[PDB]
Amino acid sequence: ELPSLCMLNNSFYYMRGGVNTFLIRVSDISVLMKEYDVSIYEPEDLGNCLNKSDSSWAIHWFSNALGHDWLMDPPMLCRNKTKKEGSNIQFNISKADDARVYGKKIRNGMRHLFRGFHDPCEEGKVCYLTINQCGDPSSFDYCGVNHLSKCQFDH
Amino acid sequence: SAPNSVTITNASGGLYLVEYPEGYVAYSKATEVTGKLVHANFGTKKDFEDLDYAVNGSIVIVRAGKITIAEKVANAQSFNAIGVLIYKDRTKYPISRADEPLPSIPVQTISREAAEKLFQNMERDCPRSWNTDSSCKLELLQNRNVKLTVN
Ligand SMILES: *[C@@H]1O[C@H](CO)[C@@H](O[C@@H]2O[C@H](CO)[C@@H](O[C@@H]3O[C@H](CO[C@H]4O[C@H](CO)[C@@H](O)[C@H](O)[C@@H]4O)[C@@H](O)[C@H](O[C@H]4O[C@H](CO)[C@@H](O)[C@H](O)[C@@H]4O)[C@@H]3O)[C@H](O)[C@H]2NC(C)=O)[C@H](O)[C@H]1NC(C)=O
Ligand SMILES: *[C@@H]1O[C@H](CO)[C@@H](O)[C@H](O)[C@H]1NC(C)=O
Ligand SMILES: *[C@@H]1O[C@H](CO)[C@@H](O)[C@H](O)[C@H]1NC(C)=O
Ligand SMILES: *[C@@H]1O[C@H](CO)[C@@H](O)[C@H](O)[C@H]1NC(C)=O
Repeated sequence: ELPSLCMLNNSFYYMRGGVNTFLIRVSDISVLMKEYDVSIYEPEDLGNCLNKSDSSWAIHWFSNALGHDWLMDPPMLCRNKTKKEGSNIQFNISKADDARVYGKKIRNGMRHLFRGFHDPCEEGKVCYLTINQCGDPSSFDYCGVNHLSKCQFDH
Repeated sequence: SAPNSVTITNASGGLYLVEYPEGYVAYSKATEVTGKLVHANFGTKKDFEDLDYAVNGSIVIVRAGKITIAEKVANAQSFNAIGVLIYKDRTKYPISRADEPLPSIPVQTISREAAEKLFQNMERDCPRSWNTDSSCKLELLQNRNVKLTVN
């Protein structure tokens, strides 16, 4: 089937695809750099971002649901599988400089996927959308019962 | 047996994992410190003296180089820092040994990768006098905090 989406509150959103669950956050912090981390130029490259390769399909769909153009848009960054921190996919959606237009599109994507989406990005500052697969050390305990319990899943 | 970690937190928007550093560590105990991150150049006595911004209750990030790391952490603790992050600069500076006396706060060595990932979330350029990379920055502002966990 198609993944199901629910937002806990303005901070934490969640996707459920197959057996896997991915945390989605929007904030002004980046822990990835072009110089050190993996750039996703084409959908195949997503098979470098997740602990198991197959689950990357869930990311693929989500990308296209946001409006990401795999042809013209900036590559998203992700942490390599070999690294032991976890899995972290960044979309640079800053309301500034060269990502402004792109960012808008992604936020519009969110508005269609999460009814009641809250835009935390402040104008002129840096802003990011981050995806962490649940269970990896990078999602911490944000995929536990105290969070996913009081979120109800749909679609 | 939980790995040592450096993470960044915003104002309650979440915790983001920067690095699991395999580098050398000193434990006073298995500790978890959280606070503002602040640059102190080489961590010498004069470096801390010349800072224009508060060090107390803050984690200091310093470069390896002019003095021994024990002196760096002794100075940081002398100015009431709660933890020390040490990263290695691109130019290696020889250590010289002056008069020194006889580790309570956590001390974690991080890759220059993690240092730059922290800096990109920090503000204010480092003085040109330091002769260090342009990625260097001084203060973690915007109510952000760094969380160092040493097990
Ligand atoms: C996610 O996306 C955002 C937005 O695109 C990025 O943030 C910008 O990153 C770019 C590229 O590094 C920065 O562009 C540079 O801007 C400088 C002006 O400084 C302004 O912004 C800084 C913020 O640090 C303020 O401190 C300062 O007061 C200014 O307001 C310029 O000096 C640079 O010029 C360079 O390019 C010209 C050609 O255009 C060269 O000829 C010059 O010699 C010079 O080298 C450059 O344009 C920009 O500052 C960033 N903006 C903000 C708001 O941070 C993020 O970096 C990106 N994140 C990731 C992880 O990729
Ligand atoms: C979001 O929910 C978590 C717990 O699920 C809570 O601790 C946090 O304060 C909430 N934040 C906002 C902005 O609603
Ligand atoms: C991931 O890391 C391994 C070894 O560290 C490297 O060979 C591989 O090319 C990396 N992946 C990418 C997409 O660069
Ligand atoms: C540093 O000391 C001053 C004393 O005036 C105090 O107000 C401040 O809160 C201290 N900083 C921290 C981070 O504890």
